[PDB]
Formats: sequence, structure tokens, C-alpha cells
Amino acid sequence: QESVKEFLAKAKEEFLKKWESPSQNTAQLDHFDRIKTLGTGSFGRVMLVKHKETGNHYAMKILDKQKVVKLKQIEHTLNEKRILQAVNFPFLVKLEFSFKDNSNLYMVMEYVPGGEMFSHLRRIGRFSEPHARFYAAQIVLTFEYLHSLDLIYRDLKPENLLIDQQGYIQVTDFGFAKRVKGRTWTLCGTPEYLAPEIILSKGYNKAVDWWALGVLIYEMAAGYPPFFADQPIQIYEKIVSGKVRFPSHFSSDLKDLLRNLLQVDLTKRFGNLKNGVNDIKNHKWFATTDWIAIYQRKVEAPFIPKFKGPGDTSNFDDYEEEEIRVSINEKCGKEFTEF
Amino acid sequence: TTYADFIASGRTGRRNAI
Ligand SMILES: [Mg+2]
Repeated sequence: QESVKEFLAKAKEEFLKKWESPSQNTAQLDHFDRIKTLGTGSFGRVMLVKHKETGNHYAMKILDKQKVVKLKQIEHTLNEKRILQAVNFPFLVKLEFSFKDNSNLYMVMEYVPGGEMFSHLRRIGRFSEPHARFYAAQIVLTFEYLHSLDLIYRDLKPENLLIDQQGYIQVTDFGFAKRVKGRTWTLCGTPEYLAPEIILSKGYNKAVDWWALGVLIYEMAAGYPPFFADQPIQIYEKIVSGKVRFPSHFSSDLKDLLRNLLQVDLTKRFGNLKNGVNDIKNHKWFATTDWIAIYQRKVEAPFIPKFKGPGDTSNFDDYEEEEIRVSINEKCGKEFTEF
Repeated sequence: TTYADFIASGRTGRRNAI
């Protein structure tokens, strides 16, 4: 059968064609009815919308161009759109349209209706190890895919992981994703998830994604992250210390995996050794994982989100709504020419 | 317990980036 190497080479050829010739301007605002805000962020909001012609529901991410410029996130936002329109993997959210107007940037994605992993995790407290493992396996495959394309993701957390109608993961928010063949230096990410080499202002590489997977698995299985404190500086001190405490309920296999992902020396960290991702896939904690079956989405999920029809948003918190205003003057046109 | 210390902390809601 096809080898993993051949699979990934075909994925790269597919990605590169879209990476070098990105799609642009494939819809406009009055193609959609805006329904409800699904989530918010630094530069705008994500809204449930209905496409008028098809009746399909989508999730429309709206970014205020002037705010992006002010917070010095122009290149990151160009990264986000250029990468998201070029990737294709079962656990990555599908971009359907993108466009811009005088005031805003718009990325219209497939609507993932089961809510954030964050919401479910906080509510239930913690996931069982089989439950955490099912989600972790999807992240492992997704990072295998992204890294083979020279992409670093850099914003793994339950707030950016959505549950679909099958109970599988959809990764969203490519705001810090970047295509890089060497090391990179940007201080970005979420405090609890930062690898030590980010904090220490070293160059860093895709090994920070495997560190963040360690944080995610720990948080999923424990119900709290391995390093937390009210002040981020105190979080950073714990991260660089090289000390992790584990709940007594963690299996010995889980602790061993986590010691190797939450390894402060990036040169000894799993995912960053000679065998790459296979040191993670072959680890005892994943011994029951059928990696091909996960990729094919044939495994029964630990739970299916409740759904009461199309356009149901009950798996999402409510947010204060704010009407879109589009200025009569084009803002920051040159900065976002390639969007 | 560590769980109680987390739930009493200021970091249990949605977390912003740096
Ligand atoms: Mg986000």
C-alpha cells in the first residue's frame, strides 16, 4: 500500500499549489445572513452565518483591519489566511470563502457545531485517559501533517479545538501558524502552553508544538494545566524550572509520555528526535490507538455533542452582539493587498 | 488539592494570547 512518506509527499504537492497561488475574494458580505456570535477574540468575532443561496450554515471570522495593524499582527494575519486556504486534513477546519471590505477581513469556515473542547473539558472536569487519548491522536496526526509542510502551529489549546458532529476534533485559529524551514523567534502563544525555549528568547522550531501537545494532554487528563498561576511571570518560572507534578490518577504510561513531551531540553523532547513523530505514535500510552482508523474517522467517539437542528448554537456561550459597520473609506488597503 | 487551587485561580476561563 501507499507509504506514509508517499502520502505526505502528495499532501505537500497539493498544499504547495495553493500556497503559491492563494485564493482571494471568493464571496462578499451580502451573500450571508449573520445570525449569532459564536466566539470573540482580540481583533473581532466569529459569527454563525447562513449562506443565502444554499442555506448552508458557516462560521464567519471577522477581523478589524485597523486593530490588526495597531496590535502589529499584519504578517501573522496574512500567514493565517494564506495557510488556512492551503491546508487539507480531516482534523483541520475547512475554509470555504474569504474576502475583505473597507473595514474588515473575513474568513468563512465550515461551522463546527459541537463547541470548544474548552467548554466540555471545564464542565466535565477532566477526560478519562481513553477520551484524552482519542483527541490527542488527532492532534498528533495533524501536527505530523502540518510539520511535513514546514508549518508550525503555535497556538494549541482547548479554546482553539472544536468538536464536530461526529465527536472528532477540528483545529481552528491559524493566527500564529507560520511556514518556516529554519528556526523562528516570535514571542507568541498562550502562557500555559509556551515551551521553555520560547520564554527564554531562543530560536525555536516545531518542537514547541510537541511541548504544547504535552500541556494539552496533561490538561485534558488532569482538568488543569501542568503550570498555572495567577501571574503569567509565575507561569513562566514554573515552565523553565523543569519540574512537573502529576495527579495520582495518571497512569504510568501517561506520565512517561508527558515527561518526554514536557522535556525542557528540546534536543531530548519526543517529536524532535531522529524518529520524529514516530517516537510519539509508538509510545506505550498510544499502544491501543489505531492510527489509520483515527485518520479514517472510523473510531467511535467518546461522546457526540447534542444537536437540536441546523444552526443550533447551544454548545457555545452567548456573547454581546455588535452590528458590523463598514466604513465608506478603505482602511489599511496596502497592508492587506494579498488577503 | 491542586484542582481546588486551579478552580480558585484567575486562569480557568478562556485564555488570551501573548
Ligand atoms: Mg483562538
